[PDB]
Amino acid sequence: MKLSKDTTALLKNFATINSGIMLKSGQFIMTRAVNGTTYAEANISDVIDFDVAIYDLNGFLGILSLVNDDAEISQSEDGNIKIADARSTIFWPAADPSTVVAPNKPIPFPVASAVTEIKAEDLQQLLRVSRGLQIDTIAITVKEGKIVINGFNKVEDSALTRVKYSLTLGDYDGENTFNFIINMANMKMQPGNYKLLLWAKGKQGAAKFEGEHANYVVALEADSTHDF
Amino acid sequence: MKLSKDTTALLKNFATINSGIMLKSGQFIMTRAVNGTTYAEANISDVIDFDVAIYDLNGFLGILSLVNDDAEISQSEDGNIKIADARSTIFWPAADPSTVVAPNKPIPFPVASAVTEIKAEDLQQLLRVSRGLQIDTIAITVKEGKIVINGFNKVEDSALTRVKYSLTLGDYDGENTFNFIINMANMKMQPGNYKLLLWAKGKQGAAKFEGEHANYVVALEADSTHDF
Amino acid sequence: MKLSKDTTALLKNFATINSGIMLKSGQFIMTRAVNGTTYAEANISDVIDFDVAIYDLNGFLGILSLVNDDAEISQSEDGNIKIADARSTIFWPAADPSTVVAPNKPIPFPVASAVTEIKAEDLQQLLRVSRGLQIDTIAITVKEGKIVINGFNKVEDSALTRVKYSLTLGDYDGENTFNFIINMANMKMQPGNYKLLLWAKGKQGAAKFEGEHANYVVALEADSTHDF
Amino acid sequence: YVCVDKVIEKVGLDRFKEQNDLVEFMNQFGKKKMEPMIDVAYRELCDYMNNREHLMHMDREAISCPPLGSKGVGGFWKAKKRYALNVYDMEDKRFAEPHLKIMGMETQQSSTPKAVQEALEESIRRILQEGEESVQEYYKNFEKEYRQLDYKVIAEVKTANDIAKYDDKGWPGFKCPFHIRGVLTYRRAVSGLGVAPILDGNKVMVLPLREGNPFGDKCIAWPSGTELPKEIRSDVLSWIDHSTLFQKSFVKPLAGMCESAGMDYEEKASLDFLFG
Amino acid sequence: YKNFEKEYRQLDYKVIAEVKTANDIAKYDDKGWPGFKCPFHIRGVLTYRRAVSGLGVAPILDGNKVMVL
DNA sequence: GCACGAATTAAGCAATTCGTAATCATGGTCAT
DNA sequence: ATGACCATGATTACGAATTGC
Repeated sequence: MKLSKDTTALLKNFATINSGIMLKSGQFIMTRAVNGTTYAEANISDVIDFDVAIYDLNGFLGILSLVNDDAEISQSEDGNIKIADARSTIFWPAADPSTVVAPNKPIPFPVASAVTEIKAEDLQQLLRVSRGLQIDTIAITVKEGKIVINGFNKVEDSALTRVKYSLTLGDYDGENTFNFIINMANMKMQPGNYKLLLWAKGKQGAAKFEGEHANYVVALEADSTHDF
Repeated sequence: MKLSKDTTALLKNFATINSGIMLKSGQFIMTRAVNGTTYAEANISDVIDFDVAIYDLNGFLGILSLVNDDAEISQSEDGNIKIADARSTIFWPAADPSTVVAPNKPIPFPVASAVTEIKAEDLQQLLRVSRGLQIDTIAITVKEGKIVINGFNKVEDSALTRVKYSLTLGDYDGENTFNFIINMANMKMQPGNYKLLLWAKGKQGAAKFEGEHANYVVALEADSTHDF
Repeated sequence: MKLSKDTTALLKNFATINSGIMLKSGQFIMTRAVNGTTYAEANISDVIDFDVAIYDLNGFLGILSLVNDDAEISQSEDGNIKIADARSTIFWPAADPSTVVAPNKPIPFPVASAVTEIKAEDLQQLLRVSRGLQIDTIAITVKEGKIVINGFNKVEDSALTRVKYSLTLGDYDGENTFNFIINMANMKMQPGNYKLLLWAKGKQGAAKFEGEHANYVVALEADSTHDF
Repeated sequence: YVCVDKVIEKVGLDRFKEQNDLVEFMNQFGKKKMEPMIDVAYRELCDYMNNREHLMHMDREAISCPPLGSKGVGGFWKAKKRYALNVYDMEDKRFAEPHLKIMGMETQQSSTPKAVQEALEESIRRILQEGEESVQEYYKNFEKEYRQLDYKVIAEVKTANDIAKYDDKGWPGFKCPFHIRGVLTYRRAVSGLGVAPILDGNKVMVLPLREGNPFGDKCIAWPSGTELPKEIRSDVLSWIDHSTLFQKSFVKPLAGMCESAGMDYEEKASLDFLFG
Repeated sequence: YKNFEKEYRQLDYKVIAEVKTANDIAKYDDKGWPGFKCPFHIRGVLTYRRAVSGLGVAPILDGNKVMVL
């Protein structure tokens, strides 16, 4: 393996999403949450030649940080992971693929029922203020023709009616009024410019955040009221 | 109102004196400790539109610093505080006026018995040694003819027997001899030059640290002994 | 007495070795663990003018770091440590030599069964990878005419079979077959090109560690095997 | 006990000449004014239920009053049946000197040393008869003097049972008791030194230690009455000097009384006089 | 679950009130306030008793249909 | 309770509430 | 510049007390 620094940051994001990941061969990576409420993927620039399942990644990231970026990582002869630097040799245990939660095939995202462009600074400000305003969910919806995000604390309002923090995105050119809802605990994206893609048919629904680096998919909730 | 970064830093320093403060409309910002051991005053270019009883100054300033500098702060419809960025707004609750312990009247610190000057690095060194030497008590005294500083550890030596630390504040001109005893916990100065104005009467008295940004007023412990 | 940054940093390392220390007049400074597994010696850049016993070394390091280097360290009027610059003065008690443990004399370490050179970068890589991988045992041996170091955790691998690190020290010339076990709870050093001189006859031996300014000695575990 | 301070304020304190005048006034006030009222208001009871005859009596069993001119509190309550009074007249017997009368206070409990109880009773005498400066200065005087007594008398005693439940190589266990931690540290201190081992079921005297003691633990325990070995006798005396334990023994009850007495012992100086 | 949550607030508070027996109306509490460890129900018992001081309502008798909210 | 008496059954805990400690996430400030 | 270290809430667990079956 030849993992670049950007690839290391991407797998750090995946580690925040899920402790265990699998490196399928090629230049593509993907993962899902342990409870299966969040999916992620990335079209990395580094080649992968074989599949391997890893239980922990933060320690693996630290070990990769200790050695140079040009170290070669492959399957060890004893059924483990072997890392070879210019001088150092590192052995890492290998986990059974069935012991790691991961998806089967990459998610085909359906047609985006709604499209929005969330900027890096706005999304990052939302994440930082989440802890300050003790918010636990956010509703993306339509207000006076604008697509907006409003943060709601579920603990002190089970009906999600008390505004605490509101942020605007831009004009929405449509009459398909809706009031989505997203669990803040699933917002695990790297700070950057992302594309908000909303899909919702009847009960089923999802949202997708495509950055210049990777892509995330967050699951909507049954409390979301949508109509197109 | 409009709030600038220097004002936010002053507010953050004031937050250590007391958790909550009252921003009465005007130019003079000022607060006191919950136990009354110290009082702080400051004058800032920005004016305050109306009185608000902010409770969690740490949280309020934390969420405030995450938005643009020119964010506008005004009253919400429910009596809370609304801070609007160029593209978003946050609704921070304002508590009842009663629950915040605030100085009802600004203190007109009268003419002091003695005056002196202290440099910026002196306070830094004093605080660092108090953190290191576990210094509990500071004594402003006159030794050899020079006004000097002594450090004590009341926890063990309750009679201030061992002068753990000494510092020569500067020159003394006069015959009055005094030992001003002050606690470390109530020493919440910010780094910089300071002008000490000391006054004693009976069993009590005050010391005022005047600064180029903010000023502090501190009381004396019972062990302080004056001799005019 | 005067001290410099390098002297203070190595004194900090010595504090990591042992809490207390002995200061003989001159240049040559010794310390050893309470159980005596490891010893360390340094020749300071300055000159020591008095003999003193130190109990709380870390506080002394903090004090000497925060104060100006021009401050003079000497014996106080009560035979304690007095650190006084042109501005301040700090008094620290000197503990009774009976309570503290100091080496009797330096160990000359005349003979060296094995000689090897270890680079700073490789040492730091070993340290960090051992902290990450929870390695508390290093086995230094020679295989195929190559001096190598292997990581082992005797808690999980009492049979010394599972190898987690492979640190090839370099090339070996000779038919001596040695394998030395060292426990991580002892050695503590600053990153620098270093020399190692192992020696073990029968059941008694040690490993001397030569640095550009300071030296250490580590008692080899009795389970180490030697065929010289 | 009925508070009669309002009448004393109405007549005036300054018009008197000696404390005996105060007690004499409080004495004859009950007989001339209060006693006939008692008689009539109990005869109304006898009439209310038309009982047989009136037999109840009520006379001034005790008069409590602060010393004349002194700031002294002159008596205070703490809860149900825990008071303190500088009684001056009991059953029509004038006292030439103040007679202290307390109940339910923490001045007689066996767990505290005799010096502690004597100091508590002297603090009571002050807080009742003497002024605030008196109780203030006595607190610091007894703070200075309190460390200048023997270590064994000050230290308390506890019963240690089931040591093996709460030991792991001498370190504290799961909710390890104070005595257990102290005895484990003591056994680690003098292992193989020949003294009699400390086992379960034996009443063991215990005292804490300051932070950073060479024993590595904040406690010490050894058989009660017995004297610990001299080698560890020095440091354990030096490492407990001016300890905080008497906050758990004497300062806490003193606060509990003084707070209900409308006063504080250690002067909490502040800027309040500048604010007004 | 959703239907029950919908109809839980709108109904009368008595039919959801946790009605229990008042056993120790004075054993735990020191003076009105729940002094020592107080059972969930006794705290409410003393709360209502101190709320209706002079309100002209009969105070709690032990064993009554006191409901804790 | 005097003076016994002459026949005899409720067991052992499930559950809550609180306090105190033990461990664990998380932020403020500092040497770097 | 970056985590290190100390201090401060969450969370878990168990002793202790009491009443409920």
